[PDB]
Amino acid sequence: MRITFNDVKTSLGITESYDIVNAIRNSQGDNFKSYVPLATANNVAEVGAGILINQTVQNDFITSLVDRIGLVVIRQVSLNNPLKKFKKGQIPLGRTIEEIYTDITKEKQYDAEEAEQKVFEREMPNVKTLFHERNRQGFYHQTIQDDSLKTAFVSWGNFESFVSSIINAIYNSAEVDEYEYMKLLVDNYYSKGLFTTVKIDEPTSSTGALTEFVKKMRATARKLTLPQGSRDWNSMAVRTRSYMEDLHLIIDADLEAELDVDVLAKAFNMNRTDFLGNVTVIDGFASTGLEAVLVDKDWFMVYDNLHKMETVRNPRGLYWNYYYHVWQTLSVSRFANAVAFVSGDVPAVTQVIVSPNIAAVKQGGQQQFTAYVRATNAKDHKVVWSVEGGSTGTAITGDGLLSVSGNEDNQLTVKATVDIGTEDKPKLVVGEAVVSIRP
Amino acid sequence: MRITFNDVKTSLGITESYDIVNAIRNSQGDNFKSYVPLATANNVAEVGAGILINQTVQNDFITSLVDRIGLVVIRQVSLNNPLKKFKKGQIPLGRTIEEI
Amino acid sequence: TAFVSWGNFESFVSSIINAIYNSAEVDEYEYMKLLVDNYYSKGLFTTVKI
Amino acid sequence: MRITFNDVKTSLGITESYDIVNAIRNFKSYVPLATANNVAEVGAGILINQTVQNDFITSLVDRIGLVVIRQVSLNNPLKKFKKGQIPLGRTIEEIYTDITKEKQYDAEEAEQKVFEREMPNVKTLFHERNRQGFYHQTIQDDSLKTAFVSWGNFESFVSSIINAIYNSAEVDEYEYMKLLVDNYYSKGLFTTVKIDEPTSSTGALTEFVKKMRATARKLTLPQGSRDWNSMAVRTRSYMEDLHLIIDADLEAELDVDVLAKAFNMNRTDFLGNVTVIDGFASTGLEAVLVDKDWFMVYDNLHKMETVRNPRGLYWNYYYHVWQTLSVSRFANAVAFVSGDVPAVTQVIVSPNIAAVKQGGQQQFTAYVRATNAKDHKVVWSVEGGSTGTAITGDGLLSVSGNEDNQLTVKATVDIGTEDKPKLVVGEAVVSIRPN
Amino acid sequence: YTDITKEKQYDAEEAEQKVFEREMPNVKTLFHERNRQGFYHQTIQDDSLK
Repeated sequence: MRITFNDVKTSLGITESYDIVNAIRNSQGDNFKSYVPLATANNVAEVGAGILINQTVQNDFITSLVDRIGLVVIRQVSLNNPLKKFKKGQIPLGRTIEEIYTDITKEKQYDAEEAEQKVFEREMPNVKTLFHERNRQGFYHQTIQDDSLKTAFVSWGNFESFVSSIINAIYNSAEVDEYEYMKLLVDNYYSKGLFTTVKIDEPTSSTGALTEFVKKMRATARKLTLPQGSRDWNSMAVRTRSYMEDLHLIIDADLEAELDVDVLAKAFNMNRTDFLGNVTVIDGFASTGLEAVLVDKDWFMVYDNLHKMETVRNPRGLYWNYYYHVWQTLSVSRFANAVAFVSGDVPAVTQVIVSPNIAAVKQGGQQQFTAYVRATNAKDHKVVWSVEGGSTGTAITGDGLLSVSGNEDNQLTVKATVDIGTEDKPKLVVGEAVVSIRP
Repeated sequence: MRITFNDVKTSLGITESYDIVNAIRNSQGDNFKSYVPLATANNVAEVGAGILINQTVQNDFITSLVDRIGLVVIRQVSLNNPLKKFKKGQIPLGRTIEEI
Repeated sequence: TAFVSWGNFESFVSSIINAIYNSAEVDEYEYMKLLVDNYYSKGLFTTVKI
Repeated sequence: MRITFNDVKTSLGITESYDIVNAIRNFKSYVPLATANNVAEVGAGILINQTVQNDFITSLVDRIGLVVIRQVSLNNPLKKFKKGQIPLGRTIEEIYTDITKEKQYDAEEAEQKVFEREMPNVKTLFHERNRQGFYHQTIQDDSLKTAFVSWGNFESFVSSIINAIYNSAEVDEYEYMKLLVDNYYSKGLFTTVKIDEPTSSTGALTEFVKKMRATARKLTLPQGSRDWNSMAVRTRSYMEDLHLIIDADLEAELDVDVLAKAFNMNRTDFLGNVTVIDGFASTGLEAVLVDKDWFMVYDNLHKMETVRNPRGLYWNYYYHVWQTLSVSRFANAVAFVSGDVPAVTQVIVSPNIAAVKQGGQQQFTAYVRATNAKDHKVVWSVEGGSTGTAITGDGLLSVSGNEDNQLTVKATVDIGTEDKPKLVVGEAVVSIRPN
Repeated sequence: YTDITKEKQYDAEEAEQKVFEREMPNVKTLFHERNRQGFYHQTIQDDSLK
């Protein structure tokens, strides 16, 4: 803090377009003739945008005196994140979160004669497990020199207001960072190819395309909220069900404005041609083809583990250091429905899911695996099964039944692949599942 | 009898589209510029989707179950059928119904 | 021994029971749909062309 | 060394959990006072905010660590050499009265002198050695948040934060004792006995045991020996007060018995009088046999002080221990070396410091610590510098008048040859006063 | 497990430069485990209960 700034013009970062002063002066029947009768239109023109640096100016009457500052104003701002309503509870102690899902079973036929030797036969349930771990640890650092900051203020109220604004800046930064972190999750999920993809033409090309997108969204929501459920909209391929009141559609402002200008302001019975679930508007996604994302309330699995503030004082320098530490867990659940609604170029098959992903079997035994292909078209894609564990005597039938030999003891990997490319241009989509064996 | 899972990566249930980490890395004023101020984004993107299984201290009978469980959530769903209004009552005794 | 609380164990057992009941519901829905499909397959419906 | 909750529970007048910290302390209206099975509530109350967290952790570590470590470091096996705080006005000076015979009863001789004094108390100065250091350790916030899950986690945390410091300190005590013994031997105030590599063969072992037994029985003579100790003082000591510091390999080679039979103890009371170290690392020293009161230690202070890093989310607690170690000059101490030590170890002048007038005389006697059975001659010199002040061959020095410089009586014994790059010199200081 | 080390000499001149320093890692390791589970079982007759 040293006041040495001499000969600074009030034109630092300004690149004028047409020099309003000359435009007004050389006006003969132009649009600027309105400003001709103004007595002082040059000082206003040259000062009305504000000046970044001020200099001491003497008084008009007595040049010994200096003009002084009459008013000082301090601006305040408060920023929030509209996704905060998606946050889950709090986990003070712990690092990981465990998620368990149980699936439906199969029906057998009643046979009393065969029931007299299979009373104690057992049939294990179908259970799937998912894990999440804490993945964000950060802090914000600020310093305040209260004693050295007293020469710039005349009123204790203004001094306190400035200090309060400095403190609030940390919270604003934390809110912005939290919003960015939460919005990165959808882009990461789309980049991993775990969304269920619905192909649309374009939300902006034509009103017909926009209304086709609306129709597709309504059909998808109706299919999602069915009492019997469906294993077609979750990455784990489990028979699950969703409720209409828990469905959230995230779109952007351009799409919202185009929709309510084109299809809502010109349609009678507007309730039959609009969105169904809860509607959220953000500032667009980072993905190329993403237009609108339809998710379940339980899709978000974000938790906060630490939120604390610590202050230290320097006696030699007379200043306070403030540290704001934030620790969080950011992840999403694969047991909930999630639709992407892509409008660009989409491959024929997005992923292949093998229903048993981890399984432990004995030295000699058979295990059945099922595969689901997420195709974006109505075409049927065949699935090729293989196992590569490096052991001789184990083999997988084309139906996905793997029989393991007891001669060797090592981990096995099971692959179900499809070919979505053309001849001489093999494009492969592979779904992997690992098998352990007990000796 | 001992069972364990090793030499397994958390990408078997992943079909990479555009490698969001690399996209963030090679960004020049694009739509991905909003994530630059984030100090720790790679760690978040690593386990953004969720890990099916990891390599830590784990139990034996059930799959994985890291020792530091911290919090366990179990979710239940109820499935119903929409045609149940068309069902009639019960026949405790007898086999055949005659309609005249 | 898998869980450290009785609530988790009872929730797991209740989840298994709920899975059984959901399987029964799905099966009866599929059977009632199979009734209609079989009736159509036997040609006993009155057909209208669209 | 394997400290668990039992040691702290018996050191403090408590049973299981306690609310001493929050009772002493605002702090009270943050944490519940219940000592019941509830641990989540007290954990939340402690961790509600950083001020309460810091206050609780600081009070806990400081007070509890100081009290527990002070009460558990005084029960170590080497506690009989451990005294309390240093006494006020110790004057760092040793005074001892030499034993002598009894004067025969005689009225005729007594009537001439009744105000006569008896003897100077051969004062000397303590041999001191100061020690001061710190250990310090760090504790994270993670393994304080994850310590209120159950009441046993809290006690495990306390044991963990005490055990490291206690182990390091008790390990370092032995090293300091070994260094003090090495320094004393290097100064050479020990009286030496020559042995021949007791681990070289089996006959050397029994010869060494016999030498130890003979030396101990000579030390514990009821009448007095005067042959031992850093100066001829003619003291005696009990057999139950002798302590043996022996090398680890020699101790392993020797058996538990017969070594105890050399004394009057029987194993159970003998293992408390033997200290084992991993090598003396001083020439050919094997085992040192000293009196109980030969070595003492006074604890100047013990302190615990903590600081917190808000940028790193952790604490550092430093434990400072300062104490002084003293060895007496009037106690019995035998070196028991095996090497090529000289025939004569040290020559000691009995009168030591003296104060004489300008026309007086003084008698000095010299004691030579010889490791062999031969005899050696001692020569006397006056040093100083004056006229008429001289010492005869028998140690009688007469001072002539009109003298002011302080003189030093010097006794020299030589065990050399035609070339003599070796002299054993003992010095006495005589101060002259004007009559 | 925490290791045992010799103390640092007391010196304010060197102490004034580092007061927030840690000491050492605590050489953590994982336990060597082996679990067992079995049964013995026996029978009892009604005769040697009567």
